[PDB]
Amino acid sequence: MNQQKSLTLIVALTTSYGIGRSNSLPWKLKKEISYFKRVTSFVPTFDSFESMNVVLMGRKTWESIPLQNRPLKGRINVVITRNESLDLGNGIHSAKSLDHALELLYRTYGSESSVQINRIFVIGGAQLYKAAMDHPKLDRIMATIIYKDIHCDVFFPLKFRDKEWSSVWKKEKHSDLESWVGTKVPHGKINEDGFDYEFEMWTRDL
Ligand SMILES: NC(=O)C1=CN([C@@H]2O[C@H](COP(=O)(O)OP(=O)(O)OC[C@H]3O[C@@H](n4cnc5c(N)ncnc54)[C@H](OP(=O)(O)O)[C@@H]3O)[C@@H](O)[C@H]2O)C=CC1
Ligand SMILES: CC(C)c1ccc(N(C)c2cnc3nc(N)nc(N)c3c2)cc1
Repeated sequence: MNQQKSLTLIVALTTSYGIGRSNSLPWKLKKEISYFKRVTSFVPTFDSFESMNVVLMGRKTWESIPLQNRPLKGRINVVITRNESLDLGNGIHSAKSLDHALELLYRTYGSESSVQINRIFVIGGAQLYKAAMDHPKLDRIMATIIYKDIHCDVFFPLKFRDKEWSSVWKKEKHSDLESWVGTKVPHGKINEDGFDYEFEMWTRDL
């Protein structure tokens, strides 16, 4: 009663795998954040009485969220840290690993609990994304590719869009992205702040 859901990773990255700078995001793309919130919050209409998605994030990512914005609303948040702890929040869940977070979640939101888990997302940062990529239950990446080599200081840890990984990681058709996300999703390049980005979905067989 532990390995019955697959994990999905969601990330916005440049073409050089850049994800962050100065402990935040090195762009401010309101439509991209709005895509993030929709994908991570979407629960099919039949289920959205009692079901919620989960966002799993590293301690530095938790600290990068503006104070007045965390925990991230309408999702079950869990912060991963090896220091139990001082953290903070709000009744905020924490765990010392991805698997400890899963155990915590299945124990807390058990078959009887009023709130039920729908999908579980890993939402960053690089260190946690590294652990997610090694996890046997991770099978899907929702990537926003940012077509600009923006200066970054933190990078996505595995070059999953590169030739060396292309027998393992496959890019899905846009209709399949829409069907998974449950809504119409812009197709191809969007321009905001004078650079182009686009939404992709990649999968790995379990
Ligand atoms: N999509 C995007 O573009 C995203 C970008 N970001 C960016 O990423 C940067 C944050 O990345 P990063 O510095 O790698 O930080 P993380 O958010 O991965 O925080 C790392 C910390 O979280 C804990 N942690 C992470 N992985 C594990 C693990 N497997 N087991 C136990 N503890 C773990 C540790 O906490 P402790 O030290 O407490 O033990 C570690 O010090 C920021 O710039 C942020 O803006 C973040 C999310 C999305
Ligand atoms: C605007 C506030 C609520 C906010 C601040 C930071 C973030 N982060 C960490 C963030 C922001 N955008 C993101 N975009 C994608 N595609 N994927 C991610 N994992 C991602 C993560 C999200 C929301």
